[PDB]
Amino acid sequence: KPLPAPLDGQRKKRGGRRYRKMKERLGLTEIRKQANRMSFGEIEEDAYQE
Amino acid sequence: LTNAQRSGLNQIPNRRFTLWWSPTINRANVYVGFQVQLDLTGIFMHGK
Amino acid sequence: TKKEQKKLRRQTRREAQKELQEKVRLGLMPPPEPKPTKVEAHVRAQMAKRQKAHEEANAARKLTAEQRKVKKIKKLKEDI
Amino acid sequence: VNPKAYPLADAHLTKKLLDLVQQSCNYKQLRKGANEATKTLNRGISEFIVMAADAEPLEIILHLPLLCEDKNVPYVFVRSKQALGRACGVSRPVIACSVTIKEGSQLKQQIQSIQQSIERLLV
Amino acid sequence: EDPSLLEWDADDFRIFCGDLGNEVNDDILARAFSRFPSFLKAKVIRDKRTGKTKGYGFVSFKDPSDYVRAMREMNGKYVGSRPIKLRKSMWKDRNLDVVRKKQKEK
Amino acid sequence: SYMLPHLHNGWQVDQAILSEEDRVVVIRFGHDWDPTCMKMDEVLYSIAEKVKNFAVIYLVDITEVPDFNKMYELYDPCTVMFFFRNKHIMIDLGTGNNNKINWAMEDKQEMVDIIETVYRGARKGRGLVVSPKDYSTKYRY
Amino acid sequence: VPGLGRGATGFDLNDTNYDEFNGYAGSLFSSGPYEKDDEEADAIYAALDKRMDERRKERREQREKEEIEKYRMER
RNA sequence: UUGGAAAAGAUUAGCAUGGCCCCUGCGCAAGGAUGACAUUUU
Repeated sequence: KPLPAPLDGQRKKRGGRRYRKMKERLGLTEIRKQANRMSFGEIEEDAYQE
Repeated sequence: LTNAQRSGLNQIPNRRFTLWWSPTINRANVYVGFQVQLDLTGIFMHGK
Repeated sequence: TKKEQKKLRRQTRREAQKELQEKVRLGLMPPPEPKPTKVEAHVRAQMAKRQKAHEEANAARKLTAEQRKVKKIKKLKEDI
Repeated sequence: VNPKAYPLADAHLTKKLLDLVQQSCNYKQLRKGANEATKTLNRGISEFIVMAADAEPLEIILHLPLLCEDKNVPYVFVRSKQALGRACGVSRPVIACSVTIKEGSQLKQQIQSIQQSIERLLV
Repeated sequence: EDPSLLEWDADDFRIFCGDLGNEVNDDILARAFSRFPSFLKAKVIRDKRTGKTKGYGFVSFKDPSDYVRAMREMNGKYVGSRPIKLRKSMWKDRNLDVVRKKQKEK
Repeated sequence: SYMLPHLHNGWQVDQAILSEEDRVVVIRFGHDWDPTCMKMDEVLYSIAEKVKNFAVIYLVDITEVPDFNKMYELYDPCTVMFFFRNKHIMIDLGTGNNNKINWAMEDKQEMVDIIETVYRGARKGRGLVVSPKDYSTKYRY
Repeated sequence: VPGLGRGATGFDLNDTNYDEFNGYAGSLFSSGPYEKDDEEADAIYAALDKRMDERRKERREQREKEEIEKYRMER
């Protein structure tokens, strides 16, 4: 089967209900704080462990 | 998302890196001038 | 088969929702009814309207007084 | 049809037969399949067996008349397996169905009338 | 209250097309919708003192049966140089938002 | 000897560009016996039915169709130009000119992403899109 | 109709035709005046070039025949 | 009140219709058990 034509979404224009479950599957309520951050000044780990 | 969109989404941190180190990368000592002023903006961009 | 009953019902209902939204799209009527004492007093009058419309759709199509009689007759009177 | 398919239900009788088989599918009195009809004939819980004359080869259900003579059960052949299969609530062709006895179920009068009618067909 | 809304109405239905190319479409839109539903009136909003097109346009159709097929077929259809986007006309004038404000408090 | 279709005069090329309303007309301007055009046509053939939902690929001989030589500046062995709805889609590849490809890329995924970029930026309306890679350096290490 | 009938505008000189010595392939002439005396003249000049290549013609053409034969024999 | 000079429309989110199931009511189809002492209306 060929690649689908790369159209974007029309879009999600309605919200809540099904759509919160649609994101609760995979893009759910994350930490949204101190897991997506790097903390500019400090080094919290040992320096080049990565 | 498409392979090209995944490529661009992974080049986003290169954008924030380049914008971060812009005052020392976009100077005239670093790239000898072919000083192109940015359009409708007073920024000169030494080097493409 | 029961899967075909589900498919036939769901496609008849899909064209029913499609033609009701079609009649909204033409603009004949505003859309139907979507569903501290004042707000649920409004929605109490509207759910009274909703239960009343259910009793209206049961009030017509009711086998009034003698359609029961003719259907009991065509049940009991065979084709001798 | 097949001459060994005997007795063969005519159109009015097979309409009543398929409606009774449909009602027995609804009332869970129906066992579809030649092996399940063979089982409910062996267990003696079968009211009557319908079969399909357009089963190729026919002999994969022609043991069922003999079982219906060793169990005293009425048997009758419907014209085609596709109509019988749809009358069992499945889209696949079913060649042999067993309408079975249940505890005082409401189809017993219809089943008795169809039993008296399809024991008139073998004549 | 602009004195120009009264040229389409005969209790007929208006489709709203927007995202249209401002370099053209003055009568291109009429040309495209013309096959559907016999001579009709279709305007394009080109604002004055400039001669520039503001985007959107209003095509008034005779039937809401005609409207559904027209809308479904010409949604995103290449017209002049931008794909048209289609919605239903607002016409939120005085005599309906007075009714809307009266329906707010009820 | 390709399974890709060929256009043999200026009318076939201009009507092949005007034929498509929702797909990128990918046109290779070059000669089939050229090694650069042979590798580029191998890349275009290996993706021709991948990108068929949003592109079409045409080969054009420069000797057979020489009228686009001056306007499109077809002076390199292969050029690959991209059109969408009669508009010539330029691409900032990093090569210095944006109008054509003008070399044979060996990665078929890079050609898929270039066509996909041209499609995304052309349905959005840009006449110039930016390639999702910089082809100024050959990235050999 | 030309390539302008597309509604197009620009934004054999191909590099396959180019060569760093000899310039572009293809001759500038071959049109414009070829006649009686032009044909007799290039008969004379082609005899002169053939005569100049008659110096080593046996050994050169023998070497070229042997080299293309063994080049087709090997690869 | 009067005179006058001057993104090719995005993203995030809530409700409802939609799906499903149970039950109730109505209908459609088939049932089940039972109770009752041609002359005159032009």
